[PDB]
Amino acid sequence: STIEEQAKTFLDKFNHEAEDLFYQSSLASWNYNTNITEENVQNMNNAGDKWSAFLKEQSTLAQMYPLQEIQNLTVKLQLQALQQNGSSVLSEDKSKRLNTILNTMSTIYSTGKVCNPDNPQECLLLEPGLNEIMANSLDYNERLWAWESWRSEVGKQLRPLYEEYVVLKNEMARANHYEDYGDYWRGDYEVNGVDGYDYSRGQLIEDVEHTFEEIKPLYEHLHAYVRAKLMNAYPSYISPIGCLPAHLLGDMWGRFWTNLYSLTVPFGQKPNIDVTDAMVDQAWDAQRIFKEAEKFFVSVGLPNMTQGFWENSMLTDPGNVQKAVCHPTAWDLGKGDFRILMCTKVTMDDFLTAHHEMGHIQYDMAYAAQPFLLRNGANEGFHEAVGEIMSLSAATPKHLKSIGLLSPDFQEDNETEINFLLKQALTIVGTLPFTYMLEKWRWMVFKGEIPKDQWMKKWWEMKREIVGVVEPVPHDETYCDPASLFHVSNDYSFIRYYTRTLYQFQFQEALCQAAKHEGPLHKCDISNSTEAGQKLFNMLRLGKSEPWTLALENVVGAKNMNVRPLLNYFEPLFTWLKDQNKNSFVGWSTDWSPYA
Amino acid sequence: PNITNLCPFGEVFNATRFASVYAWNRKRISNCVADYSVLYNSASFSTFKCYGVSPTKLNDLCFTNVYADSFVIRGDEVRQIAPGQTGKIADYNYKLPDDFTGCVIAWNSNNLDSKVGGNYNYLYRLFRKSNLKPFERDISTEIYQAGSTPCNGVKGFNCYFPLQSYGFQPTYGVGYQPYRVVVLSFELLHAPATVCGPKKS
Ligand SMILES: *[C@@H]1O[C@H](CO)[C@@H](O)[C@H](O)[C@H]1NC(C)=O
Ligand SMILES: *[C@@H]1O[C@H](CO)[C@@H](O)[C@H](O)[C@H]1NC(C)=O
Ligand SMILES: *[C@@H]1O[C@H](CO)[C@@H](O)[C@H](O)[C@H]1NC(C)=O
Ligand SMILES: *[C@@H]1O[C@H](CO)[C@@H](O)[C@H](O)[C@H]1NC(C)=O
Ligand SMILES: *[C@@H]1O[C@H](CO)[C@@H](O)[C@H](O)[C@H]1NC(C)=O
Ligand SMILES: *[C@@H]1O[C@H](CO)[C@@H](O)[C@H](O)[C@H]1NC(C)=O
Ligand SMILES: *[C@@H]1O[C@H](CO)[C@@H](O)[C@H](O)[C@H]1NC(C)=O
Repeated sequence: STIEEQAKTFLDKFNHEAEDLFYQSSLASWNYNTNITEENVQNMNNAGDKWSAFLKEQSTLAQMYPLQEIQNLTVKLQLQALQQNGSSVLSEDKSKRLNTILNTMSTIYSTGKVCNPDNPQECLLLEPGLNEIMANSLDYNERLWAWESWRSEVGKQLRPLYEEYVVLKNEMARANHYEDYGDYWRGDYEVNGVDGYDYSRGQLIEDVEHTFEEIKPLYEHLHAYVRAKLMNAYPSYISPIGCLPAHLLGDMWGRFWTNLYSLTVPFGQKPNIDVTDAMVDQAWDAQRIFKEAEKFFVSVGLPNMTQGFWENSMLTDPGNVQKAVCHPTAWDLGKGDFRILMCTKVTMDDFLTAHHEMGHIQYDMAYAAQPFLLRNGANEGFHEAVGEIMSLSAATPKHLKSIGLLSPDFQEDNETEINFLLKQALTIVGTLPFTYMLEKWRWMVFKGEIPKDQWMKKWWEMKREIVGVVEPVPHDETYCDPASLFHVSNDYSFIRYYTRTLYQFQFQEALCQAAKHEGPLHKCDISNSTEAGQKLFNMLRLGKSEPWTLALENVVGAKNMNVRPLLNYFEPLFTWLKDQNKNSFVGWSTDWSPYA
Repeated sequence: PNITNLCPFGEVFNATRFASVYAWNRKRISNCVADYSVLYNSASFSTFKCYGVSPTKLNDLCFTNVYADSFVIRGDEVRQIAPGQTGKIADYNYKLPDDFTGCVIAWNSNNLDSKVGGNYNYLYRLFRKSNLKPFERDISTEIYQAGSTPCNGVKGFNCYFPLQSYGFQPTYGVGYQPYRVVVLSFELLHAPATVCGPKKS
């Protein structure tokens, strides 16, 4: 009869066939990941082509239902999600060129192998050949050689490809009634039609700047402390007044600072909280790791794992004969099939990763009642944030004492909390200016604020201004230094990490206030609290049915992303860093004072 | 006295293949001895929900006829096989009356009815113009008309095929695994009641 009922019937013949095709494709991808064989690659490609062709045919059929004659908000949300053209609005020649460009960037990044000139008989790939050198070497010119040679090869291959990529993506985005591709990426957070809870694409950049302006003093103090410690490690290269040299940050790009924890530890004399030896002494299998994680999730009141989870997951490396991807990934295959693919070792990192991926699994299980096209996070930040809050809670010494992995007579003084908070700041706070600077640079590239001949002069200017990191030697426009990273070279949004980081501590304050924890925020554990799990599950059950602003109202009582919980989390460390930076100089100079 | 001629419950419960829920099999059981304690004391059934009668007095009472309806549904759809429920199965596939006397017995059959490639031999009517009357069977395969335009027999725009398949696989969740459902309907009519329980000696 009416258009709305027609759309509802169309959405049911979508949902019911879609769930089954997405299942077939996801199972083919799983069989490829647990069994790397060429026929499994072909089966994966066939299933993916069927899935993409089915999405093309349903997008072609969904647009024939006009949006303004539908009043139900959920139906309008699913129809808005389905009616996006994507790349289909672009011509077939340009679509084929764009797909070819994306594939060849994937091959250049994946198969990029670089070694020293005049010694070409063997070479090292990025993982793990260059990662170990960047994370463990203490030699200035070796790290400088590796950094400059990898940005020389990768940037000089990828610069014309990225110049074609920006033009094609801008053409597709303006063909889709967006201002640029940056507006297309910012449209994930766009909420329209809800009174009070509306969020605009232009409000995202303003909110990101507003939060980062409050991030900036903590990062300035942390940067001053890291500068002083790296001056101790490398005596003459680092200046007291200038920025940090780029190749000394412990990783390839500066994404994380967590490999500088050995050099920048406050109290080396005090012990660590390493629990690896304790699990080795008690012979903890990976099955016991996942059962303890399941015990954590049943303690907070969330549902426990299905029988099919324990039957169908691969929690151990299969062997020499069978090859599998080692990266930990949680799979929501559809139809109540939930699996974790992790090559779990007996380490603290794998235990925390098990908590993180089982948090992903819990988030996927919670919105299983929703319709298929609404089975996602409310935004891209929540899905990672609900795993990172489990990573926060599991890392606490109270959780380790509760499960028996730590001695009950372990002395928790202030020095161990300071160095633990510094490790968490090097992991968490240090990625924030890099993430914000990268997304702002990509937004200015897509918007056309930066011409192609001026990409790098602005980029290093941004890095000195925001990240406080100086280039070792100047780079001309033959280099493509951003696209050496995985996410930018393979067409991925990057603001999800910034939003994840802020949502992580907002959720942490909300659940710790729910759990009536009476101490510091970093000493808080959300186990044994049914009400904290209920407050979590109220947002978890919604999925993508409700706006992310309304979900954030459901958890923390605020209509917008907030920066104050992060600053409250690092407040002991903030006072300690302000005490330690009395003699030294907080802040940096954008001039070439250390080295150029 | 000495009792023989047991009711054929082996051809309902232990059938090698079950029907689809749109074309559910109905077997009329008459003039034999129905031993219900064999079913109640079995550990193989997950649901044995009886409506309108209790299982303890089934072995005492006597009925005119027994209707055994057999089909396969999902795990999450077993709750819809009840009086007064609402869903795809209740509205469009199999409708139970509110004044229903009988028992709904369901058990998991992931071992038999699921294959690794996907078992697509089971269907469920997804669309019908009106809800079913109680104990009605619809096996029509006519294209559902959701719009004003005539379908003319072609599955084009707004004209969808009614029957949609279930894709049973053995790696599915417990809410999606196949469940074999047998519904027994007990009625008393003015004819002499002949399906009585066994009498102890
Ligand atoms: C992996 O693939 C090989 C291909 O020869 C096959 O023999 C083997 O059974 C597969 N193993 C699993 C666990 O799928
Ligand atoms: C929107 O549609 C869903 C079913 O698709 C229904 O359950 C819900 O009540 C509807 N909402 C409104 C406000 O009509
Ligand atoms: C998708 O592309 C078609 C054909 O160019 C166009 O008619 C339709 O309006 C587009 N969808 C949106 C949401 O703009
Ligand atoms: C999940 O918990 C319920 C109740 O505590 C229990 O009966 C069930 O066996 C658990 N699931 C698994 C897979 O052990
Ligand atoms: C830790 O506590 C002791 C005991 O009062 C105190 O002397 C010391 O200054 C504290 N250190 C920090 C960094 O708070
Ligand atoms: C959580 O509950 C269990 C069960 O009583 C208990 O053993 C454990 O110690 C509790 N956790 C904490 C931190 O007290
Ligand atoms: C049906 O099959 C089960 C298991 O195979 C068996 O125990 C039972 O005796 C059979 N017959 C009836 C009437 O349940």
